[PDB]
Amino acid sequence: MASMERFLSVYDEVQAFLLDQLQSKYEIDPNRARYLRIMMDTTCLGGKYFRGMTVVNVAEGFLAVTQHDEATKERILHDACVGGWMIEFLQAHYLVEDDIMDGSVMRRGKPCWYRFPGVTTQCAINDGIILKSWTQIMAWHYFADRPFLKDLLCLFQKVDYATAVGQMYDVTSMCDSNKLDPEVAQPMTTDFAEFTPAIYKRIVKYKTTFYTYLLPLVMGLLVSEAAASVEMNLVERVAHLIGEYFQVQDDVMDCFTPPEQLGKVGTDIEDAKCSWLAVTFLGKANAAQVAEFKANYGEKDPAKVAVVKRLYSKANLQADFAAYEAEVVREVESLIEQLKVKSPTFAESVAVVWEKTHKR
Amino acid sequence: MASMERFLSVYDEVQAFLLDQLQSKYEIDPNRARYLRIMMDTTCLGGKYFRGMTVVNVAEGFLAVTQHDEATKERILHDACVGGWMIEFLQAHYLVEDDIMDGSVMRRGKPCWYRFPGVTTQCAINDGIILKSWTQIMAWHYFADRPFLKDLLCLFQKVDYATAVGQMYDVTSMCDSNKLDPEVAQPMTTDFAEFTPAIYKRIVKYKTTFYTYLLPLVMGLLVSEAAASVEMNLVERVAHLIGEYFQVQDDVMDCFTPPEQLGKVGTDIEDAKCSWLAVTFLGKANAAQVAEFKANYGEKDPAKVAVVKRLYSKANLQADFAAYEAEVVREVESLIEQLKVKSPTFAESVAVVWEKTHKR
Ligand SMILES: Nc1ccccc1Nc1nc2ccccc2[nH]1
Ligand SMILES: Nc1ccccc1Nc1nc2ccccc2[nH]1
Ligand SMILES: [Zn+2]
Ligand SMILES: [Zn+2]
Repeated sequence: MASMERFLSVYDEVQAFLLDQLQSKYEIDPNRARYLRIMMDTTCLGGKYFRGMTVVNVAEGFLAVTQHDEATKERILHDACVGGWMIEFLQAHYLVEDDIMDGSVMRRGKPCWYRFPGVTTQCAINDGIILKSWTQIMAWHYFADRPFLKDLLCLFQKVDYATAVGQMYDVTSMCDSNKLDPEVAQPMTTDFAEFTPAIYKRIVKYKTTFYTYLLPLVMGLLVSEAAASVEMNLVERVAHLIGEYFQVQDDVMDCFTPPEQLGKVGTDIEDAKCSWLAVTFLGKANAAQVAEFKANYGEKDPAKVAVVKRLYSKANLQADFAAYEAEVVREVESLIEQLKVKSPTFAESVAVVWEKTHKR
Repeated sequence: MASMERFLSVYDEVQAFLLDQLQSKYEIDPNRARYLRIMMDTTCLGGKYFRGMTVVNVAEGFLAVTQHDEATKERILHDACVGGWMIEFLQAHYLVEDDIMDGSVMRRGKPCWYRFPGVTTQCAINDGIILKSWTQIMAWHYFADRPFLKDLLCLFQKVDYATAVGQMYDVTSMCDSNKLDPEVAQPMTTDFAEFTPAIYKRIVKYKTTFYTYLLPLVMGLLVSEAAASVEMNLVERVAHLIGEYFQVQDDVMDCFTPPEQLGKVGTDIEDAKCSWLAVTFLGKANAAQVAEFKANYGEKDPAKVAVVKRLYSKANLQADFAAYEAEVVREVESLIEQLKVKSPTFAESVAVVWEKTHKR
């Protein structure tokens, strides 16, 4: 059975389990069970399942080189699928809440969940909470007697927290650190002094790389009982690297991918986000180019957004992006080679992850 | 050392631990560490610590009758305090998010966290997320080698989920179940057919009783390694009972306690909440009284709110409340007596819980 089919079948399984448990133990009625079923489908399905499928792909790699009974192989695959869905649901939580936080309009070519007529923000904040609770309900149900449950929960926990810290880094990224104060309304930075590579790196590392790369990779290792096939420091480094590159890609696409292929009208410029484009532009701009960026960035006026987009195109950031990508390729290949010392199999799963990231 | 002092000292300890860990492992800067420190203080401190202190009180009861080394007594108390704070932080999460969900204005005589000038909803949704993540960071750090950690996490998890299900029961309580649909904007009920005791009971049981009574009681038992001193079905029943009574009390206070003692201007009438007042009024009203309730409930117009408050006073709900309270006293005393069979000590902790609830 192909990996995708198996992963989707487990969705249906987990969904049925969660809805049936709500009826048998949480006194739910059928209409609310329905609403929740539709919330789950709308918020968790539709993407490429890159995260959840990474878990499955890492486990498939170990299965190919490890002696197991058939029933054991099926168990391990089922665990990987469940683990995968945990990470997908974790994502779904973050996306629902982030869309609300940011007043976003669309996500994947459909309206953000909170904008559905019969949802609203008052329900959507809670639906997002439920999404994350379901990760834990799944884990405790499917993984209760598993040797890895402790390590899996502890890692999951740390990643979730990292992700929320990262969200804070991100939503504050256009404030001046020295002025942050719950008592005082926050002005946008005027100097852009904190739009640096180190700062940008910190935002992306927490907000995306831990849940998008490190969690799927390590979860594949845990459900495989293979975390001692690998050097964990290397897993982190490669995760953080490919993860930053995934986010530079999304930053570039926010600005330049037309909205039909992006699945939304990007608003990083209007929102004054600390993007790779902005940091890189500021790292090469002359005094006049800086001054004009400052007059136009972080304002809703489309004329001003167009001045920023012009500045970017004429600063030839395409070239900086090629250089960035070349350096990431060097470093990723290097880390893969290092991974081969203790696990050729895991190194190859990491190669596959890199390839899928490179080609999206 | 008195229980309150010990509980507050552990706050400072846990806070220092969380902030120091953010700096050493999450690359935080001092200004964000500050912001988070102030968020934690503002959202977690200021109440009566009823929940967290219940954990401590249950553990103190077992300490008085169980032979332990001094260092073991101190460990158990420290665990209870940490466990207590978990539940307080869980509360703080729910309060931040609920205030946002509901567009609430005040909480405990201060502005809701999201309304602080330098917070805003975009940050506050995430700060609430962080609040809940901290419960898990505390547990894993202080409880990593404890025999009860598995049971404690699993219970915590189930209670959190119950609480989020309850929130959904509550925010939907003025819709007609048969019309819930994410695709269709939700009309307020016109018949009030779902304003019944059973339905009301379901809302309160999930939204409040699990995190306010069941969690503190059971967590005291777990950090005491005493869950086999008790009949768990009885703990649940007593929790659900005293818990419903706590919420009837809050419902009555929403309507009739003046805003300076309540700490906010209650808006259950404007919000069309399924309150004990509304259910009870509907259970005794004549046709004309029902018709007038329906013309006035769930509307912001203060004239209309005043008609609802008049209907309530003139329906002499004071008497229904006395009867309700008398029946809860019968049932609570009964369950305490049953609890005495296996644990006189735990029965007494439950007696103390009841007394504090009765007198607030
Ligand atoms: N990572 C990052 C993110 C945002 C802005 C700057 C950087 N740092 C960086 N170092 C490089 C070394 C060679 C090529 C490109 C490079 N980019
Ligand atoms: N619990 C509840 C909540 C909201 C509305 C009704 C009720 N049920 C009920 N049964 C009683 C038996 C004697 C006295 C009062 C009573 N209330
Ligand atoms: Zn965002
Ligand atoms: Zn509420």
